[PDB]
Amino acid sequence: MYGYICVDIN
Amino acid sequence: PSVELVIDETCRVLEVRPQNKDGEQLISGLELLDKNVEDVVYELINRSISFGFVKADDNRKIVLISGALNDKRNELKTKKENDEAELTELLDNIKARVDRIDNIKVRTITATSRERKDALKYGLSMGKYCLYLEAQELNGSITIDEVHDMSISDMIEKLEHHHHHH
Repeated sequence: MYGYICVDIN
Repeated sequence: PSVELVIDETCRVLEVRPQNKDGEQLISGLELLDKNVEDVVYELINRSISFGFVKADDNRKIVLISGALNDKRNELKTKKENDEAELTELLDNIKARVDRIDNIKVRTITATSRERKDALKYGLSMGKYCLYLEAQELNGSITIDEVHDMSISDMIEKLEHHHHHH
């Protein structure tokens, strides 16, 4: 289990 | 457009889940599961242009790729720095991957288990929670509601045009 990537496109 | 992509050791997105409602309409009908996070974010940005949530050519658009090291990874704190370093490089690869889209300039923020737990409750991405957190230190005049609709680009100027001085 590595991580979480929270993206926010602008 | 706040979306959380849970990744496996092999960098593949296990689940695509929304952090904010804007990301929810964006990911409606998106099969991006079991694919590498690099392509997942690339298609995601381009679809944000297609839905018309954000302007592709008009503004200097900052696209945020934030990532946090998971809570289960943080069971022990032995060489958690190493995992953060590799996470920083993982994000740096995403950054270089997705910056190939027209007028997309990327910021990458590594976060901890705190920013992610709070971000999912506040309804944002980890980095947009993080710069909001810092903006309340540098000013405090920023509300969490506006953060849902505002640009992360506008959040950068909220932090730089800091007014905790009178």
